[PDB]
Amino acid sequence: MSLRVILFDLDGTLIDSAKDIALALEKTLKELGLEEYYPDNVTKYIGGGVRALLEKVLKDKFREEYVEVFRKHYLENPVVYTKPYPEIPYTLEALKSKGFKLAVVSNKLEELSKKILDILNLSGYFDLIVGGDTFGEKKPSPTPVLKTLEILGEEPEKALIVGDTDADIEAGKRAGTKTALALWGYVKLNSQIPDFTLSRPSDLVKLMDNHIVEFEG
Repeated sequence: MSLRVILFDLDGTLIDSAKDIALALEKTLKELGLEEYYPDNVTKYIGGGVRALLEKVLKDKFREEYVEVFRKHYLENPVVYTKPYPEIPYTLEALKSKGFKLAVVSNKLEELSKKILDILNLSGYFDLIVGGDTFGEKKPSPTPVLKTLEILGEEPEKALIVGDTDADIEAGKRAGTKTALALWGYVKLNSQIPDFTLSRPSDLVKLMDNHIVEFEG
């Protein structure tokens, strides 16, 4: 299978950010006096963006302006506990040296995505970092995948989308790309069937070693 470009979700795929999301949520509920809403398992709410997170956490108490509040607090501490998943740096290095173009596409705010990857020193691996706002937060799926690919000059059929959520896989399928599930992330059950299922990041590199995936000059 011949490919040229690999696009990664961020939270729960490249980075283990749940503790820093929890820290921002905490500061958010304190600001807003909504402490009793802090949930028992925050990682259950990670994946769909800050908006989806606050909507499931606050239910009837949700207000659109709270998104800005959360983001403000997350920006005051983008990296405290957050780290790349084990084998992430290794895996990016391997892919890039085989010649793949790499990009990040996620729901996280672009500014925050770039700040986090700078602090973790991963920015270098990526040809393009794309966040929920980059092409407009209101755009329907899979526009961000498509537009990222158009920027990179590459076709969908030559791209692989890696993410831990069924929504990542579903966007790959709408765009007509190949898809891979990242099982090391936050999602405990999945109903999408991707081309590939990865239990650890270095598994990407094994598929390359077996010529199961090859880089297309």
